[PDB]
Amino acid sequence: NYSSLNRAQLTFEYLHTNSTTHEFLFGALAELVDNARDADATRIDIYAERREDLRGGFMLCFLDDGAGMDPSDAASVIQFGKSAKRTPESTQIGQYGNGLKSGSMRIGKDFILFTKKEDTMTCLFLSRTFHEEEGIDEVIVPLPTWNARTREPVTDNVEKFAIETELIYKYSPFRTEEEVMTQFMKIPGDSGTLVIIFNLKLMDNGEPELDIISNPRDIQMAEEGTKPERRSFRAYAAVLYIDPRMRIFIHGHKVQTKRLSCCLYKPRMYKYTSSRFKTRAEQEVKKAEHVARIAEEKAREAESKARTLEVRLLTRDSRVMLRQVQNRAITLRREADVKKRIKEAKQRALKEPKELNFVFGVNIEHRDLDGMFIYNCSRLIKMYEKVGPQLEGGMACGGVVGVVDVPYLVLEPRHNKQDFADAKEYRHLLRAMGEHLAQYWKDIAIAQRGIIKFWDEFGYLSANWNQPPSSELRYKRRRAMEIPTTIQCDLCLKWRTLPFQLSSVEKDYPDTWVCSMNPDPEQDRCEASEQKQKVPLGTF
Amino acid sequence: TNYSSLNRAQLTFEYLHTNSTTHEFLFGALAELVDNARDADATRIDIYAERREDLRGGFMLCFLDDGAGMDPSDAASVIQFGKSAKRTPESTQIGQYGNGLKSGSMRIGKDFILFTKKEDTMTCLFLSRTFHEEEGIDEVIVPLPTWNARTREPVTDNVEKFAIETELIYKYSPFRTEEEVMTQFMKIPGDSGTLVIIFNLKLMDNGEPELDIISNPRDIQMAETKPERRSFRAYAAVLYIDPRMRIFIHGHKVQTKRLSCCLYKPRMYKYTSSRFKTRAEQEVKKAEHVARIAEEKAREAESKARTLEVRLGGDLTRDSRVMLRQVQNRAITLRREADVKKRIKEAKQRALKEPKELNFVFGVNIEHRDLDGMFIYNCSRLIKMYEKVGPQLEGGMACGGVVGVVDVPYLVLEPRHNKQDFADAKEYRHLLRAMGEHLAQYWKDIAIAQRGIIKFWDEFGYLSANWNQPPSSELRYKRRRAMEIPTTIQCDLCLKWRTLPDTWVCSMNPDPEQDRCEASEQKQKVPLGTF
Ligand SMILES: Nc1ncnc2c1ncn2[C@@H]1O[C@H](COP(=O)(O)OP(=O)(O)NP(=O)(O)O)[C@@H](O)[C@H]1O
Ligand SMILES: Nc1ncnc2c1ncn2[C@@H]1O[C@H](COP(=O)(O)OP(=O)(O)NP(=O)(O)O)[C@@H](O)[C@H]1O
Ligand SMILES: [Mg+2]
Ligand SMILES: [Mg+2]
Ligand SMILES: [Zn+2]
Ligand SMILES: [Zn+2]
Repeated sequence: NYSSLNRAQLTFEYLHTNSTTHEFLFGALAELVDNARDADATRIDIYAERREDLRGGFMLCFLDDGAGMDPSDAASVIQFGKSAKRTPESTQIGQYGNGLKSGSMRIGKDFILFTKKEDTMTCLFLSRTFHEEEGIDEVIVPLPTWNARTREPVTDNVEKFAIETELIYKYSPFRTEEEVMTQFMKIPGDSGTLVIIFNLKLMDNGEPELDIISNPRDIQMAEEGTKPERRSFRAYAAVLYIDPRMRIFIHGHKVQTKRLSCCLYKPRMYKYTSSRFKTRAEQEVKKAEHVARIAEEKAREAESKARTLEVRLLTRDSRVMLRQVQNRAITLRREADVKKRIKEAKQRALKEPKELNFVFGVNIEHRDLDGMFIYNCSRLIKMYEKVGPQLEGGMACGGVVGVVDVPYLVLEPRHNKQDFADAKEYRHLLRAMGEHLAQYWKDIAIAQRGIIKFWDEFGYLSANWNQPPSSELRYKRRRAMEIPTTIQCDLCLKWRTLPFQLSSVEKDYPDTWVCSMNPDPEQDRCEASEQKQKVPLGTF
Repeated sequence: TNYSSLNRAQLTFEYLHTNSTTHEFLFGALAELVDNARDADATRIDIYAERREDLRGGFMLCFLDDGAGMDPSDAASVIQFGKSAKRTPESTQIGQYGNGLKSGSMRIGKDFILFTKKEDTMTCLFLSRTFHEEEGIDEVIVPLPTWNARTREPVTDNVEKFAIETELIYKYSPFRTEEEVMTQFMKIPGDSGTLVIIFNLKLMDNGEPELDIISNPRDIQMAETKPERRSFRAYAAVLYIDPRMRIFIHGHKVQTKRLSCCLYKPRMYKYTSSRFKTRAEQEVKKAEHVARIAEEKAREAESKARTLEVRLGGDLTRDSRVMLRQVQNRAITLRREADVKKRIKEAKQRALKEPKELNFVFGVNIEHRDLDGMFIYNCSRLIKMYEKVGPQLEGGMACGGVVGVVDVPYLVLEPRHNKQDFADAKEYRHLLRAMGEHLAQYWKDIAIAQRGIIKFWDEFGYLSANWNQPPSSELRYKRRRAMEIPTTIQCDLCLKWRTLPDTWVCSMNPDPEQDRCEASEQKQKVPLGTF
């Protein structure tokens, strides 16, 4: 019994410490978007709610229709490091048990979260304002739960519930039970979550870091020196995931999420055999083989004992002791059989090709927006990273975008999910990408016809590399014929391609598009199987 | 109200790993522990290996300092994540986030055990992830036993607890008996100091430790390019802009240095920072509001005291008397509170009139022309190195070889979580541009073109055509280079920095004015340039 011993504890100032991991502010917002994706949301709405009485003048709200949280899931939010996602073979992005807390506290002083699942609804309130006003150095978190149908309190301690809710009514943006219930009503389905960050951080000039006024369909950094994804959250959100499904809306307006590899001229894929991937997968199998073997030894020991003890023995004493070893044998056999299945699954996975897929294509719409985009378990970590020939002063590989998805066995992310924890191996990957890039440039052979004429044809008349291509009617169409338009159905979440349509070059597409708007007979119903847009194979 | 029934946020075992992922640069994890020794006023830190083939990686990494140490309550606050007494106004401590020892140690190894002594106590703090894994503990449980430094009796309010704590140490730590633990405490020889031992070190895929102490037995190298990114001896030498604390690796002194003293024709440019000014102005306006409120409170309480005295005038009762002193003393306390705040307001007002300037220093690295660029310190601590700025961002020889140094106060920039970057990238980028413009000016000012840039480098013995190769080692070029760089050296005894016209001490100096440890320390006279 260790109950008397000292525990490590969190103090109030740690919330700030933790938040300093995010220099890139959009990386803090990404943590909340990641959590919605991980909860299987089909949509997330990121929107502002004007509140002149709160610091920065609005609250930033993240509303998803994912799985939500029951009361124990909600309580675990404040167990720093706790993540039910951290399982071997995770394709969830979350693994460190920190993102919501590091991200929210970078963005604002306070947050309040509402979540609904099955028959309960829970509020989690993290108020640094309360802590400062009352001189609290611990981290104290109100966590009231109500019945989702009756709205009655669900609590073991009515005095605690009254203190919890009064703290919410005193310090949060919602000053009555009725105002709180209005927030729970914004989660219209059976389940979902609403995170509201408020008292937003200010710049020196007293204005918020986030500008939602300049473009009321966007969230921008309040300050072109910058790539679009570093100043426009609409741009960043579109490419945050390599395989988007979840729809994203900003201030009610759909984000045109995209697969970068489908937005490029003449995409090509190269398989890179990864010695780390294979080495590490082998070591994982060996660990699981060991674990399974030891569990089998222990089960066989207990099974032997049950056999031998039974023959040796009927008093009630001997009956109870025989059953105790018989049940122990049964328990250990079931555990040994579970470890065996884990090991066998890992053995099967080991035989899959241990390769990374590099995809390259030319960004003819914005040739200055080039370099490598490096994803980790499908989540964007690094963008616009120049490699190989791009590191020289040349036109060689100018305009080429590269994409790769790196599994957790090959690389894990830093604390802020904007870098890689193993710099040596990351640099090795960049070197390999650079070599394959050079091969790509040979394989499309622009030198054959020239580069001065290639770019001229898509409307790049200026000698200013970073100037946009011509806007005229012939050049827009010429670029449009090379990159098929793809679009996601708002109903079924399938991705579809649209045949070129000269009447469609003039416009873009509304907040809604559905499969039955498609003119291709082969993909005009939600029922038509999703066609995988496939990338020709190159060799290095 | 009373909040005792309300939920608290808590730390779980896995968070120790999460926190450690901040340190991609492994030497930055080691630097956290060096910082703590510096902050504790250590005059010496020994970073050394103790061989232990039974522990993962084959050795334990030890950090032994002669700093102030920790009393038992100081030691207990180590595991209060975020707690930092160092977080004070005009704090010149590196520590501010209440995290570094925990993030750094858990990047380097699985487990650590710390021994510390201060006055008549000595405390062990044991963070064993091996224990947590073996017994399936999901909280973070930390033995913290204290003994009397002189008698070696336990100092504990709960002997049952103390027995459990020490039994955990003897079971899981590198030291299996009380005698072995006492041996570690005895490695702190003075009245105070701290020994941090990190063990079960992380391994690479090939089963070798990340830290290579074999290739060079006087160094700690990365087992895998700027010297400071592979040699800890190199990195430690430039970790602080104003080194005093001596650093030893495996018992061998590190030649710490002030980068501005190692360069040809160093020059200083003062840069007026609007950010610095505005933030200082706001820190004052806050202090003046705080002193204002306190004054009005004191003035009301003094008024009440006076009025109650005239009203009670003529009352003999014990009651009226005791009550009159409750009010009088309350007035006295508020007055002293108001006066203290008024003093801090005044001190911030005085500091506001100091110049709000950053000092950029540039000089030419004639010994190693390819090791150039800017070194950016934050309250004396190195954050970024070899950062190219201004004309260095071109493919030219202009400003090639120039090293720049600046110390940036917390008011202007604060560090990221891992102290290897800056929290405000916009402001950092602005600083780099300003440094670039001043670098161009420095280059004009030393007039390397008056003599010819090619001939300048020839004279110091750069025979080779490729920028990367070192200059010639012939004797005439060695002396040509050395003659341009004064020799500065630190006394092993008194810690002062000296100039001259291994072990070294003040009395070895031929300068009769610096030839004794009690002679006053001379300041670097870096000449001033203008933008
Ligand atoms: N929108 C959401 N819907 C459902 N569950 C959520 C949501 N946001 C947070 N959670 C839960 O809160 C837990 C902790 O969140 P978080 O602090 O992001 O750490 P994590 O998501 O587990 N891993 P990481 O984010 O990598 O540190 C998650 O594991 C989820 O169980
Ligand atoms: N070698 C040491 N000597 C004396 N005190 C120490 C030592 N190492 C750690 N401490 C104490 O432990 C506390 C926590 O250290 P640490 O975890 O490094 O946080 P910090 O140094 O306060 N600030 P930061 O390092 O910026 O997170 C310090 O504030 C000191 O009080
Ligand atoms: Mg997460
Ligand atoms: Mg520290
Ligand atoms: Zn559809
Ligand atoms: Zn001396």
